[PDB]
Amino acid sequence: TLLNSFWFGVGALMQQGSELMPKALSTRIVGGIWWFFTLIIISSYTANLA
Amino acid sequence: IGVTSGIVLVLLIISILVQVKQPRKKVMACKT
Ligand SMILES: CCCCCCCC/C=C/CCCCCCCC(=O)O[C@@H](COC(=O)CCCCCCCCCCCCCCC)COP(=O)([O-])OCC[N+](C)(C)C
Ligand SMILES: CCCCCCCC/C=C\CCCCCCCC(=O)O[C@@H](COC(=O)CCCCCCCCCCCCCCC)COP(=O)([O-])OCC[N+](C)(C)C
Repeated sequence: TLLNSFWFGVGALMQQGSELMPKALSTRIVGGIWWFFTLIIISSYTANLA
Repeated sequence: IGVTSGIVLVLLIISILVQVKQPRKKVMACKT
């Protein structure tokens, strides 16, 4: 749904994650590149915050 | 900020249109 899609993007941003696991290959590339996006954002945040 | 705040806005008008007009349950394979 649109709740299920929005708190995937919020869930993978605050490193906790939601249930909502993509199953098609077309949505494991959107989900798989939002995980690499929010891995670099958090790692650059917590390195500059030092 | 002038374009990409409108790209998100166009994606949000479509996402309401898919949510309201199309439900999630009965028989809707390949639908939109
Ligand atoms: C601070 C928080 C902000 C985040 C909010 C973001 C996402 C929030 C929105 C999430 C969308 C909700 C999806 C509902 C789940 C689908 C289930 C369904 O089909 O029944 C739904 C029917 O009603 C609808 O069709 C839903 C339409 C909601 C308006 C569209 C989003 C508005 C975006 C504007 C804001 C977005 C801007 C975001 C800005 C950041 C639910 O109805 P029901 O009462 O459960 O009863 C079932 C009725 N039935 C039997 C006929 C089915
Ligand atoms: C460690 C934690 C994260 C681990 C991730 C490791 C992954 C590997 C990551 C990188 C491997 C590639 C090597 C790059 C290093 C050399 C530099 C380089 O050439 O960069 C080049 C670009 O290259 C890129 O931008 C690579 C980005 C790939 C992202 C992969 C996401 C995986 C998601 C999976 C989703 C699938 C889901 C599957 C579903 C079934 C160009 O850069 P440059 O020219 O050198 O300098 C800039 C100069 N310039 C601005 C003019 C261009």
